[PDB]
This record gives sequence, structure tokens and C-alpha cells, in this order.
Amino acid sequence: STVPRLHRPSLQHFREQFLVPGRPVILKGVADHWPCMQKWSLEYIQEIAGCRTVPVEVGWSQTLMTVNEFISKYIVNEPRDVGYLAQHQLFDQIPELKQDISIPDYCSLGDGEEEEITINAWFGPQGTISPLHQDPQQNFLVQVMGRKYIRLYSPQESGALYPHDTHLLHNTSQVDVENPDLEKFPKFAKAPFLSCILSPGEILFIPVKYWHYVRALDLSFSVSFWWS
Ligand SMILES: O=C(O)CCC(=O)C(=O)O
Ligand SMILES: [Co+2]
Repeated sequence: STVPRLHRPSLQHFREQFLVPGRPVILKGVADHWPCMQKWSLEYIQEIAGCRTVPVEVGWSQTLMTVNEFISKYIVNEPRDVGYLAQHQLFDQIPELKQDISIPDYCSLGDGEEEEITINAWFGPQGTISPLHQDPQQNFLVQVMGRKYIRLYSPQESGALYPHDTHLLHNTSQVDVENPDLEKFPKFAKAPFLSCILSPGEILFIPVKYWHYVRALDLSFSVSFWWS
């Protein structure tokens, strides 16, 4: 079913009806006028960040290149393969860019320190996929450029999601959400879920340990805030 959308909810309402019970929600009217929303574009990103080295996930492999190289090879014209500038603390690397975002006010409802919030960039072409997985903190995923299809499964459904059998990968599902092998993973079929298309200016709250799967529908840039 579709993740609910709420316009600038009060801190207390967000706390009591979403944060405490661990229910996903899309926050509207919160990040829609952050400077990033109008400023970020390929040319702006090239100008500020183009010369800096970033990690890039290819496919599968992990490599390093400049932001300019990443754009040239994996976004513009006709890329040969899928590349994704994923899960990278770009704003620690480039303080000038950090000026264009801010910490959502709702994070102050947490028990953690603002200092310790981890801010990651997620920048890539249409078609990037983050396989179904869960993270150990709360998340606000802020969509800046393009749209993403997102599937969400509650931590209560973990037994239908066939986590990998190693410590290192136990927070990742073995299932390919959009083409599941139901012969091998039959329990996946019956597990309920939420989904949405997250659009520019919107924030998705992903509760701590909620399983999420994400596919970019367009050239996309998202910023996540992992907080407690
Ligand atoms: O946007 C994506 O591809 C994945 C984002 C994600 O997993 C996160 O913010 O924790
Ligand atoms: Co995640």
C-alpha cells in the first residue's frame, strides 16, 4: 500500500504516530525549499565537486574516480554499465555543498547527538538498484533530483525475506524484490509491504531496521540522514 504523505506534521505527531511505533511516512513541505532543490544539477555538481575522488559501485565491483569521470562514464551520453555513487559522505568531503542541505528538525526527537548523524549522498543514473536491506539507525531519505521507486517491509517480516547467512551480510536479503525466485524463496510472496515513488523535495522516513529496496527511475540524487 502507499506510504502516507503528511505536510509539515508537528514534532509530537511525528513522534507519537511514526517514530515511536516505527511506521514509515513521507514528509512534505519540509525539504522542498532547501537550496539543493533548485541549485543542484549536473553542471553545479561538476563545478563544486567534479575534481574530487569518490567511490563508485559498478554493476559487480567497487572503484574510485573523480566526480567528473563518474558523470562522463556513468551518466551522460550512453553509459555501458550501471554505476552508482552510493553511500558516500560527500558533505564531510565538500563542506561548501553541505551548505545546501540541513538536518531535519525531527532528528532532535532522537537520543543521539547531531554531530554523529551520518549524511550520505546517493547519485546515479536511472536504473540504480539498492537491494533489499535494513540499517541500524533511523533514516530521513531526502530526494533532490529525479524519482525513486521504494519498497518497504517491516522488521516483523524478516522471516519472509531470507537474510544472508553471514554476519557481514545478515542485514541484506537474498531476494531480488522485483523478480523474486519464488521456487527458492516462497515465503516472500505473502509478506505485506508499503511502497512509494519518492519525488524531488520529499523526505521518506525509514524507521530503524525497516527493510528497504530502492530503484532510481530517472537521473537521481538523494541525501540520507542516519540518526538515532
Ligand atoms: O537510495 C538508495 O539507493 C538507497 C538508500 C539507502 O539505502 C539509505 O538511505 O539507507
Ligand atoms: Co539503507
